[PDB]
Amino acid sequence: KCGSGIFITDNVHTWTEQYKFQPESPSKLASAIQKAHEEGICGIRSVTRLENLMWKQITPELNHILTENEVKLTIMTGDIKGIMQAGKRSLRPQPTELKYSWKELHNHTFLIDGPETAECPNTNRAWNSLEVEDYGFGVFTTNIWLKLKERQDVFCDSKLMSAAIKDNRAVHADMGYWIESALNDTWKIEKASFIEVKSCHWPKSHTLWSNGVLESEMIIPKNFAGPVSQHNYRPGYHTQTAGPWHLGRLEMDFDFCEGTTVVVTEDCGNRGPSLRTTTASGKLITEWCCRSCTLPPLRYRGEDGCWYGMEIRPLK
Amino acid sequence: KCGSGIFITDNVHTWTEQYKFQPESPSKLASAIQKAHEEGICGIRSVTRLENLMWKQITPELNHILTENEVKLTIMTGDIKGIMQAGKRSLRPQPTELKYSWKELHNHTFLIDGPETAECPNTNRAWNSLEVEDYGFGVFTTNIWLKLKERQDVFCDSKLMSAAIKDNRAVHADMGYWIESALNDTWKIEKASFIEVKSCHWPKSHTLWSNGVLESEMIIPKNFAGPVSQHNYRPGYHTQTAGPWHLGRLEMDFDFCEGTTVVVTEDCGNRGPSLRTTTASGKLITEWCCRSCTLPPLRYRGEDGCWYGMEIRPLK
Amino acid sequence: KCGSGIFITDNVHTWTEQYKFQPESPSKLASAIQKAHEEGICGIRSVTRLENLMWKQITPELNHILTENEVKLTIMTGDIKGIMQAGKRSLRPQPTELKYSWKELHNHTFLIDGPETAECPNTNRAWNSLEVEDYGFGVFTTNIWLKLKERQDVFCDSKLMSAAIKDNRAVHADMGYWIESALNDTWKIEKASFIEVKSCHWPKSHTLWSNGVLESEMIIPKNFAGPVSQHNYRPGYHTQTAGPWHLGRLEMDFDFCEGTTVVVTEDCGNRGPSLRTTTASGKLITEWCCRSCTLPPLRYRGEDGCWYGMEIRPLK
Amino acid sequence: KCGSGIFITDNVHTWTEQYKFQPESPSKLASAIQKAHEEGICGIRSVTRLENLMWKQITPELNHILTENEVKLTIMTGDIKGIMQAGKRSLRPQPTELKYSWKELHNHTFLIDGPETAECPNTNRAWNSLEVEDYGFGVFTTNIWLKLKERQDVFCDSKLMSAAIKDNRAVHADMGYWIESALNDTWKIEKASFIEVKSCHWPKSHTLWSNGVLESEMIIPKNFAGPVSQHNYRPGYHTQTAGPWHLGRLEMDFDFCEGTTVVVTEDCGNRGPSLRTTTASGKLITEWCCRSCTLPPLRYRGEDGCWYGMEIRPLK
Repeated sequence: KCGSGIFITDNVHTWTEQYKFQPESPSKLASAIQKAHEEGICGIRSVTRLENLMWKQITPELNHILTENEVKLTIMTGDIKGIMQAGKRSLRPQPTELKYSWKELHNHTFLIDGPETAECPNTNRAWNSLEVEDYGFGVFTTNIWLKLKERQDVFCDSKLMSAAIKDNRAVHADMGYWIESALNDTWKIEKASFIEVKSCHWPKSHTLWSNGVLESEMIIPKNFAGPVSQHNYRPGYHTQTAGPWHLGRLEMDFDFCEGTTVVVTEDCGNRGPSLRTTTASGKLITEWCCRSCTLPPLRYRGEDGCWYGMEIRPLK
Repeated sequence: KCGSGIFITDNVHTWTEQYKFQPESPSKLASAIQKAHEEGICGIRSVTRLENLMWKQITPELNHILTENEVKLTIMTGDIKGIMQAGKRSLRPQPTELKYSWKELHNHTFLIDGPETAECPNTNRAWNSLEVEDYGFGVFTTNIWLKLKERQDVFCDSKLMSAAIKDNRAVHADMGYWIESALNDTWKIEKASFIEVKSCHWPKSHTLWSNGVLESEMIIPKNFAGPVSQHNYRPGYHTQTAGPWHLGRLEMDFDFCEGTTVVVTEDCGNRGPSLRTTTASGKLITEWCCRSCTLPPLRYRGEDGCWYGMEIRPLK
Repeated sequence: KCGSGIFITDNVHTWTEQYKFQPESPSKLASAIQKAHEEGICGIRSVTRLENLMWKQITPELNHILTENEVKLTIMTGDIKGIMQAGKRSLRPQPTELKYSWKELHNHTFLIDGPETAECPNTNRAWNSLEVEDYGFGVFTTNIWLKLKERQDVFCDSKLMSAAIKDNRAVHADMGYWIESALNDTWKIEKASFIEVKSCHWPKSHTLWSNGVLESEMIIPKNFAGPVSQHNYRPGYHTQTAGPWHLGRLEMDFDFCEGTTVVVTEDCGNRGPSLRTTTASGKLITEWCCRSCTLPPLRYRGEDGCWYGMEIRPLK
Repeated sequence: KCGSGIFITDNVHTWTEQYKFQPESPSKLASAIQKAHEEGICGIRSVTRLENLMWKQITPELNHILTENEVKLTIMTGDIKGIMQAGKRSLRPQPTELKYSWKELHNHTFLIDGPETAECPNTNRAWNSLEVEDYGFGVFTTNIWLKLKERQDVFCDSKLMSAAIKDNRAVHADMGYWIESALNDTWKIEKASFIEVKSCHWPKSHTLWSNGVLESEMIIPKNFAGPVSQHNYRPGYHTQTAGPWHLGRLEMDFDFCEGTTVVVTEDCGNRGPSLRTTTASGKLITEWCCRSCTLPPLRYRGEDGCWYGMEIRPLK
């Protein structure tokens, strides 16, 4: 009989850990580092948080398994501090290697993601090189996956992504971002969950209404993977370039923060970098104004106090 | 604790019946027809199949409940024959009415959807007037719903619609259309299920990659609600303007029809209207050629035999 | 990484049509009838509604394709009228056949489902013989499926079934039955959807709390596939043996029917067969009493008016 | 229109963290401990892992906020080491309290879950006292929840549970347990995921086929929350009472561990406590026998090497 048919559900993959990358075995990757090191590369800064974990998970192996190939170097991991900036280089295969598939530290230093930007510039660090392909299938081990990007690219991973819309709401999904929008009378952004900030450009292939979108009228800037959509719009708002992105995990919501309220005026100044966490004396500013805002204003919530959108400045 | 969170599944609403529209009670609707009839309107042709059913489900009521308001007219329903064309008019509130909320046929004739295009032109028939709003909630009775469109519009319903994508496939969903696309190496259309053909324009708010889309490089023409997307692309193809849309229920697939095969050549002519159901003698044409096609070609499947895309013509 | 994992959703398969059974091709089935006819079998009465449709869908073929095997007989289908009773016989393979896989009506009559119980007794009709196995996979055509039951059995089909529970509610699912229960303070039945009534016994392998269940304390009797569960319990209630099961499609709900109310008393009589659709004069009985009931009482809703549970009788 | 309807999906809640219990505010709970302490109670050992985390998450508050009520004591948290045994007492409200809703350590010791069984016996520790009710709704903060159990009970929490079955497989779900069974020809257990081991009895309200189940023919013993079901059966097997439950996180699978194979014989001895992780010399035993087993045998997998079921013993 018939029958159309119809299926598919999405998504069930928020805040998971994750992630490893062996396989792909460090054989090809380590040989790439050796051939990259002689090319003058110095550091690696990850494009995703789990990528930084995968380096940290496998780094002691490359500390010695690379030395098993009579080549000497040292690699040390670091920590995560938002924003997770972008490197200006990448490494490519080069699939030829001379080593054994499963068969330190006096030499020069090859950096790994760490708060040491003053040591080596981002212009001398590879970025967004290794990524799925292949897949995440199928026993939660990925996968064998994490193939090398043949072509230099700025877009994020195209595999672990999602976007959907059903009659009241549209969401954009990846490992970290959970931008969500709703429809009261006009489609507009409602809430979003941020757990990191990646500088990779959001890919058009997983957006909605990607027509006539103004880069200056967004909510989340494109440079921090802001989806090109009308769902990134909101009346009386503009891009949050100077927002508190340096914080690690964030939250998007239209509301009033605790003990504070905002009055719509016109004497209030123009946009400016966010504030309110915290006052030097530990106090707060109960007064708040915004010129072209729209109540409820944008509050910033995370592993900290409160911040407000750049349209919101204190009266005094 | 936290918590993101994450939910939502879609979709579960293919080939359902459906559909009624009372409530909204025929009180306001019937009074609108009475005020529309004195405005020179003659016919109604539905924008969706279920709308035609709703007329057929409620038509005997307006045959007499309208006469209870000392106004006389006659309305007769018809049948469905693809394509379900579009009327060039609409009716609008006008919310003032003088009748009773629940408290023929000698006069002039007000037409209803039926195969009688030679009687009254489509330019004298209302179209795409009544639609949800409000909703479908919540006991499968809609809803109270089916409010009047204040503004004349060409886009289809924005409520009962859906679209999604998850790491391998993207689909566009409504009551009837089930356009689906996949990713082997480049994103392209794979299959689609057609059960009617509505002339309402597909709205951009539920599409994907709606940038740089060429109206001449689609698969499904925009005039028959072809989503503006790269997922409507396919290499070596163009728009199916002259396809066998007159058939009621269709099927999109890249394959070879039974007992036939296609050889890629260059002497084969250019595109032309589809064929192969059936030969005047009941035979078939085993030979097939296409100039700029790409195997497997486009076959048309439905409540009939086989048809091929316009790029596919017989050698002889 | 890890990873548990976790998936599965259920269900999306209510009120679907469905259903065909070719394949399995009528080759083996028809030969079985021919060998069954010489065994003295006379009638066929389906165990599911869709089975009756499958007979009706394929019956003209066996009217003549059986005659192609130089054996003559006649078969006529009928209609569906609740309840869909059970036959006391069945047909079994016997896989040997002498005919062609795809290569009337003067002789005796082999009855099929029809309101002709006075003609041939149910004790001379086969029942619950053909069923899935194999499956419903995978293009909505089943399947090839509908294999013969090697062993005589009374339980319903074990393939197309479902049951689940998640923190507030438990449901039992098949093609037609949608028994549902909830938890306010003690687990109890809340609502159920009936679209047919099959006499096959509900299988224990898809129930819940199948311990210490009293056959006299159910809501839906076992003989009409009442799941053996505590979720079939309700305080102050018993089995609905004499309910209005003769109606085709039903509805289970705890509420008051329109224009009527029930007062809890003790002078009211004991249980008795249901009523209230309709009064001989077309009226209703606004007064209602029940001895050991519990408000809200059980109302019967369907393609008819209202009926009440046997615990509910009029005061006069 | 109609409409049945049909919905519900399950589950999406594996390996989450979780969990906090404020609210309910420690006001009532702390006063309960103070009144419990004068009743001779000594320690607390949690029934779930997240409960132990909840104690660890809130313990410093009760270290001092209890002292704010001019009563002095000390509470020290510990660690988790399987199995998470059961205490023989509980604490009950007693809702009367004299303190302030949000307005150490010289005194006696009130113990908390930790590897100190030699200090205070489990017979002098409360267990399975606090649990949801109320709910987990609705911002991932629960909830306000964690109400006191009015009645002493041995069953686990009834709220955060799940069980389902759909045409090929049945699963039992809670925070940690993911017992799963399938159907090849007879229903039998296939795989299960264990991340803790709780001594609370599995509740019958969320099982399947809870009839005629023999406590000696299960796979997972009832004392460690083994669902009473036929899905806990397996031919040629019995209960895993003496299994390696002392390990924290486990895995159920029918397979052969790496580098080892099992031969079915009869000279092999009877059942015995599991082994094979590891040999005193770090070796393995490639030879394996089992009297009444059935290939593939039961392997134990987790944060360790391999173990085999009690039916499997070495030949030598």
